[PDB]
Amino acid sequence: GNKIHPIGFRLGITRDWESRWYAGKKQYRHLLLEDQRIRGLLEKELYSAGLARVDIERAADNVAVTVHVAKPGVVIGRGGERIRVLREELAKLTGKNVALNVQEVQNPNLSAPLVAQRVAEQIERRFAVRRAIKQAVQRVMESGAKGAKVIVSGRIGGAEQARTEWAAQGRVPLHTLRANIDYGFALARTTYGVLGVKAYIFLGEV
Amino acid sequence: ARKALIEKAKRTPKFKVRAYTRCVRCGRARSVYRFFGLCRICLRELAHKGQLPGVRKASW
RNA sequence: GCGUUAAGCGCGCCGCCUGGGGAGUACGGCCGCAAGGCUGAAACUCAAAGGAAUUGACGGGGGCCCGCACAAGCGGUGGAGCAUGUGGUUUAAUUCGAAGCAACGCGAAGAACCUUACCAGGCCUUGACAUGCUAGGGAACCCGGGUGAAAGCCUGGGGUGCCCCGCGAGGGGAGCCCUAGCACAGGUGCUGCAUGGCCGUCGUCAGCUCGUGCCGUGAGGUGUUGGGUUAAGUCCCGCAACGAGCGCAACCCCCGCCGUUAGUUGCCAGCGGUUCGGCCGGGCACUCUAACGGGACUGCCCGCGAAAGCGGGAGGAAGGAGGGGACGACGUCUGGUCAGCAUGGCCCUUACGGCCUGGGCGACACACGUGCUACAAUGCCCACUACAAAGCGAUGCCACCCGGCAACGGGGAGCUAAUCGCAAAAAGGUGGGCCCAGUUCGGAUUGGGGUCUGCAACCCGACCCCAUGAAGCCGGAAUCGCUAGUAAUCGCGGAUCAGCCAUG
Ligand SMILES: [Mg+2]
Ligand SMILES: [Mg+2]
Ligand SMILES: [Mg+2]
Ligand SMILES: [Mg+2]
Ligand SMILES: [Mg+2]
Ligand SMILES: [Mg+2]
Ligand SMILES: [Mg+2]
Ligand SMILES: [Mg+2]
Ligand SMILES: [Mg+2]
Ligand SMILES: [Mg+2]
Ligand SMILES: [Mg+2]
Ligand SMILES: [Mg+2]
Ligand SMILES: [Mg+2]
Ligand SMILES: [Zn+2]
Repeated sequence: GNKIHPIGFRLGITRDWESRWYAGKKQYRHLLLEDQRIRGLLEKELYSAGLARVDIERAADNVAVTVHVAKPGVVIGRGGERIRVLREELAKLTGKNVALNVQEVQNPNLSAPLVAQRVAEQIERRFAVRRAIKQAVQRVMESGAKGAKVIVSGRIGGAEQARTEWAAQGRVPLHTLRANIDYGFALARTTYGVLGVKAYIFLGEV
Repeated sequence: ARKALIEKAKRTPKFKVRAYTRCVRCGRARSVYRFFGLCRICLRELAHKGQLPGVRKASW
């Protein structure tokens, strides 16, 4: 057990807060809680799309919600009827009355959370783990970026023994509180147990 | 965190002195913080994922 | 490894081998004075016995080298009273986990009920919770009564609108309630040697590797070794290697000097008024406030060195990483946790599900761990009086008055808070008392009264007051922390939290 979360270790600099807004004292908790709820819905729904991150800004009964996807068309929908149900379904949950934006992902092949879920899926589809991995890695590696690295839990293949798979190219400096490394964790339910998927992606500098 | 034991949200306590915090994610009612309402675990995590505004990693 | 002292190239001749163990044993024969010797099997049995070399680990092997690791030194623990954890004892239960360092005030930043998962007793079963099905009555929901510790069981009356069709009675039908059957909830019920997740730990140790090339049949080695230097695989020079990655460093935070910005903090510092409490006028200078930014780089001089780097000096707030954080490599241990959460398999589903009251998690004659308070005059008591930082506060912090010895009650102002309150900081300083004695040291235990919180404080609360005033006169073997603003010592704050066993 080691290696702090590269994100939170960088929250001060090269990386920000998924929920930026103020309050406190007697609202925070209630308000904060409110966030887990949305993120709750957006995640169980906009999956097949590529939920990458969920920014949530606030200014008193006026939330933001800016879902990050790779295939925004799925979030949107036919002509945009589904961004009507979600946007509306979100209210039946929070009467705060908020909007909902959707920013496409510039080559999801560079979004940790995605580079992982990608892998995740493959695993659940019973795909050689060692490959999906080496595969994903090269992808990132091959789509710009100066460094990538994917890690997969144990039971790789339903092995009776809890193993670990590696693979990783370029530079990936988790200690350099400046590097600006994207992180992401994909869980992998499976007939033989649960497998965790970690993906780091290193982009430029500042 | 037996779902049943998660009945703190059952206002009706018969005697307020019977109410108790409970985690709002783990249920882990052991060591919770009022400000956030998070089982000390279900807090260090979110605080890392960055889903806890201004909750910066302390340091001095 | 051998290499014209061949284990090379050849020829002549001789001896000898043909898996290990049984065996150089049994038997036969020859030989010996004898001990024995030479020749020398098999049954049986095992899949090996074995040779050289590679990586690594290990050595009561060696050289080098770090870390309060040892030493030097200061304080302490092991003794006692108590507090807290743990074992053993024990209990109807004293739920469970954690165990050498890397368990033992650890999960539990808060067990009187709750929490609580244990125990007894009473009690409910589609259930305290989620989606959905079939038959039926009535449906939302609100308010009384009986038995009861509570739960719950039994039961009584107000009251249905909503859409469609129908003169209307009335019928159909959606959300819901209830009985019954079902899919199923639920399970802190086993398994962390099925797992994710997160953490501990060797280690903040200085290391672990990769590409290409070169060496080698090969495993692999080389680079990563060597000399020097470094906090460091940090840097220099060397070298069949040349590089590069993860780590080291730097980037980031707080403390050190300084400037810019900003002054409802701050000040007779400069000025006049004063109920001389900076109170008002006023001004942002200083203090502070919080943002940005400058600033040390062995850059500078001397000297040792090939170089790195090292000794010293100077200017400077600061010097050779200025102090401290945050940051913990490839991997180790089948390290911890299925009781935070997640999840594979197994198991329970008139019950390992759930509610309730009471009890238990708090006992002891025992042991240990981690602590507090002492055993005293480099002290202890009383009066007076001085300097701090960092946090906290609306379903809260509470000035101020009166009451009570007091805990505290009753009244009650200000504050959503740099500019009101918690607050007196204590050790300290000033006067004085005690005078070496279990003694104005020590506060345990216990009796009695009393306040508060809380539905309730017997099992189990804190606190105030009187009385009692114990063990204790500095700790056996053994053992711990600390190299500075540290150790030691003195208070103040917070989280959880009604209160509180925080001496953590
Ligand atoms: Mg659960
Ligand atoms: Mg012989
Ligand atoms: Mg014979
Ligand atoms: Mg031999
Ligand atoms: Mg050998
Ligand atoms: Mg030291
Ligand atoms: Mg010593
Ligand atoms: Mg003792
Ligand atoms: Mg140095
Ligand atoms: Mg170091
Ligand atoms: Mg570092
Ligand atoms: Mg084990
Ligand atoms: Mg206990
Ligand atoms: Zn939680």
